[PDB]
Amino acid sequence: DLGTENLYFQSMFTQRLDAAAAAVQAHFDKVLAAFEPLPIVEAMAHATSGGKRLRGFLVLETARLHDIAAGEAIWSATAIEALHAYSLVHDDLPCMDNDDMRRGQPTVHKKWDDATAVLAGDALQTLAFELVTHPGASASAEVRADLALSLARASGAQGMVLGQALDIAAETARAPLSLDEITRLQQGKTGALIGWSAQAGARLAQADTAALKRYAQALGLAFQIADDILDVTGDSAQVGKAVGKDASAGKATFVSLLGLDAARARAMSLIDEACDSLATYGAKADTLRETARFVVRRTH
Amino acid sequence: SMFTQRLDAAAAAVQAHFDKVLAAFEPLPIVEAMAHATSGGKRLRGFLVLETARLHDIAAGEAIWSATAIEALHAYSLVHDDLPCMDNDDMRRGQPTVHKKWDDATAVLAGDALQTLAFELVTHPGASASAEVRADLALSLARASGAQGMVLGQALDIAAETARAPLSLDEITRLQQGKTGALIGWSAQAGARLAQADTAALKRYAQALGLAFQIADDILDVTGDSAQVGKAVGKDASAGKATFVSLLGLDAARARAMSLIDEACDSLATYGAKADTLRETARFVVRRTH
Ligand SMILES: CC(C)=CCC/C(C)=C/CSP(=O)(O)OP(=O)(O)O
Ligand SMILES: CC(C)=CCC/C(C)=C/CSP(=O)(O)OP(=O)(O)O
Ligand SMILES: C=C(C)CCOP(=O)(O)OP(=O)(O)O
Ligand SMILES: C=C(C)CCOP(=O)(O)OP(=O)(O)O
Ligand SMILES: [Ca+2]
Ligand SMILES: [Ca+2]
Ligand SMILES: [Ca+2]
Ligand SMILES: [Ca+2]
Ligand SMILES: [Ca+2]
Ligand SMILES: [Ca+2]
Repeated sequence: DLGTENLYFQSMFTQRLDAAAAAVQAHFDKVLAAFEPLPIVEAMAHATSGGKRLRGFLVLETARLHDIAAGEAIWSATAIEALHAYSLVHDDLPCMDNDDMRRGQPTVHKKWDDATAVLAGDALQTLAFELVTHPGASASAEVRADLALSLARASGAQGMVLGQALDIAAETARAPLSLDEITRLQQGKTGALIGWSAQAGARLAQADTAALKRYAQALGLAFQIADDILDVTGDSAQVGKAVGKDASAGKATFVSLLGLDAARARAMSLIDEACDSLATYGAKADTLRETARFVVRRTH
Repeated sequence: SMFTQRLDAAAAAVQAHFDKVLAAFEPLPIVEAMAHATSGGKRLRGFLVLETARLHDIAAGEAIWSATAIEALHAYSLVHDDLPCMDNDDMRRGQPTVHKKWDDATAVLAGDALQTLAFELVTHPGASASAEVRADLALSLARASGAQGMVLGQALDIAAETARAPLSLDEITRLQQGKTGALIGWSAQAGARLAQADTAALKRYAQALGLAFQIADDILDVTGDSAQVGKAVGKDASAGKATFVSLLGLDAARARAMSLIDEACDSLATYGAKADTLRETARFVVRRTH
């Protein structure tokens, strides 16, 4: 029981999030069906099953906002979910965060072994780029090439991998970071893929990305604050991964620096910032407004 | 002489391109590890890109993006292959491996970011004025590199290590096709793809070249000198691997590699003498000491 009903999320948001999760899973199923039945591929399927699909949902809903067909947008939605999944397979490794459970199930290296986890994460990164450049993703090659270039910049040693590297350099020193420092780290480690996801609908429509980029800056920070709160107050049965971890690793997080009350308040302010950033879209962006409430109020 | 000069110049060009691109990233250990992992090498795959581009009258200043891309992808694959959980190698290209010099996390992440960089490099607008070309280069790269291509090969290779019986010739050949054939095939087809030209002849060339290359790599593991090859030798027997030498013997493996030179060369007939550097590359892949 995730306690979702108790939160009274808007009907359209709930229906659309449920449909997006089923659509992403169906697309992974179809794409992976073409691959050989070997442990690495089974591990790819394991690692991509489940999840909230926030990032894939952002792609689908920003595409909807820009009148892009769902049948095209699914490619980019699945792509970002593949990229995200790869990052978690590697993060969970013994040499990194060393976690035994993810999404309520054993992690890849636990169910198989470390080599299988390394390779499944490697192939999932590759699959993200296959999915965004597949001709089904857009009738425009310029759009596909730009989606892939942007994804590489979000994902690599200026984006997500940079954030990871900085995080590890902190874990190892058990170092005390300022609020600015953990914010710069967050921007790479988690902000970059959420930014790519929210900008995707505009990129697919060859439209201005500025409003969705601003939206995503707020949303991503709210999301990370919420994640840091769940580590402190959350229930491992609901969250599907171990909690209480950050303290033991000597991690400065938004909660360790600000305290819970002020972290919650900051996340609440960021809902407003995120919603304000959508003003130019008017009512058509209402699902994306409710997404900002979800990212803070979710139990998992 | 002209072949050797072209190869030397290509190696310098690829190193210069890595030096430019990587200097734009922050000066952190992960980026230092990316530079470490991409330095050196024969640059066979990059050279294939540059020379098949030349063949198809593509500008060298465009082709360098794809040449550096395939070298980044290849470099990533070696950083992960060398890991303790994989082949557990302490030396590569005469230098410590990334996990030895740094640590396993840094190796995992550097390899990750090098894969990502490969896709950044092919999709950068410099790679081609045609977005159709860039999207095609990226899509084909992903299909060559992932779990239908290079990673498939790696998965098959690891499964072989605890197979009940040694692999047959057909089985190690299918393994080779994924593990080393795929990236070599991408590299050779790159010039045709850059020109939106027919890839069939270069795909055939590369099927032969890649198999000859692996047979040669298997021969070097058996007869080669670690000081010359830059990595440990005798590894295959230690792991109990079926290889082309274990299945054929050295004499017959050498003769097969020579037969595949002829096949590679015949594949280029439609190009005439404009393809001579590619013919010399096939002879190189079998002659080479490292
Ligand atoms: C493996 C690479 C390059 C980057 C990892 C990016 C990433 C999303 C890290 C996880 S943030 P973290 O707070 O550690 O996430 P949970 O395990 O708590 O779900
Ligand atoms: C890490 C992944 C997915 C693939 C590795 C692909 C690759 C080129 C492996 C090396 S084949 P191998 O004969 O083992 O190469 P050497 O170490 O002998 O140079
Ligand atoms: C970036 C972070 C904090 C990793 C977990 O992300 P999610 O909380 O979105 O995980 P899933 O829904 O994909 O399981
Ligand atoms: C695919 C294999 C057999 C890995 C080594 O390839 P190379 O022998 O081309 O290595 P470098 O020149 O890049 O060092
Ligand atoms: Ca973690
Ligand atoms: Ca961590
Ligand atoms: Ca966390
Ligand atoms: Ca090896
Ligand atoms: Ca091996
Ligand atoms: Ca070898």
